[PDB]
Amino acid sequence: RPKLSEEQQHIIAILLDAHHKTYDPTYADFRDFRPPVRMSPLSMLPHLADLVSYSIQKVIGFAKMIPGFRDLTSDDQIVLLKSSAIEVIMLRSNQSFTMDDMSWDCGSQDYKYDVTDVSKAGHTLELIEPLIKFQVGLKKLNLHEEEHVLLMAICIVSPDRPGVQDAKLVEAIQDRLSNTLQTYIRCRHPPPGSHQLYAKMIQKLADLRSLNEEHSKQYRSLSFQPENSMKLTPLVLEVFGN
Amino acid sequence: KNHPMLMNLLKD
Ligand SMILES: CCC(CC)(c1ccc(OC[C@@H](O)CO)cc1)c1ccc(OC[C@H](O)C(C)(C)C)cc1
Repeated sequence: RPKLSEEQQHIIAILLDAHHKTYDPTYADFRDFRPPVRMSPLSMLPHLADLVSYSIQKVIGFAKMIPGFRDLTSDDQIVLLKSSAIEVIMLRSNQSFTMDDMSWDCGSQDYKYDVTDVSKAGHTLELIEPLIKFQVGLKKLNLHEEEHVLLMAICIVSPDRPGVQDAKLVEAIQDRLSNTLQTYIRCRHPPPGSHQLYAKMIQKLADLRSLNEEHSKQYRSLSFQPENSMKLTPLVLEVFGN
Repeated sequence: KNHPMLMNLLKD
């Protein structure tokens, strides 16, 4: 009979507040991004570049708060963030994604984003199709907020990211997180929702590796032309590559 | 050297 210990309730309380401090459900800062343009050879590039950039900053802010992440070397902190960022952004975007019309609704019509907007940032269906698919199936899981923050933290603290030096340290942090999530589903997620829930969550992480790869490929294609690359941000260029 | 901005956002 496994129970949620003091330490695990602590972990969940930390990740919740970490999330609360880094996700603004009023989407108030959006007014500062270069404006959206819907008429267009890549008319959404500057607005979504800015949105991703912002998102990167908030993902870093959440990552810093993960129990044990601070114990990592600054070089592994960097490796974990560079390789996970797009993945965590896809997961956190789920919170604003609506099955109503397969779009991301950030408060208002100007900041409601759909398939044609991502198209206009220079992405093709090779990515968008399995991206909506992902959002749809992650939405259907109906995670408790607790499961959502833990899935994001588990994604960031992955031992097999290329370039990891203290793999064994990354593993003990992540295992302490898996264990908290597994035990959590058991104690707090009632059936039929709880059924295979963990395995389905872990499967969304595998789906993320594939989306990551395809995002990277099209980002490398986008940033071929120094003219597109001009319209990104310094943080995007540093984190996604140059 | 070569991730200044990311490094700075990570700092305590
Ligand atoms: C618009 C949909 C989506 C879905 C993950 C997206 C949706 C919402 C996002 O932020 C919401 C929260 O962070 C705010 O608190 C961030 C991203 C996306 C964006 C940009 C995008 O591509 C942009 C492109 O990669 C480039 C070149 C601009 C970086 C692809 C998908």
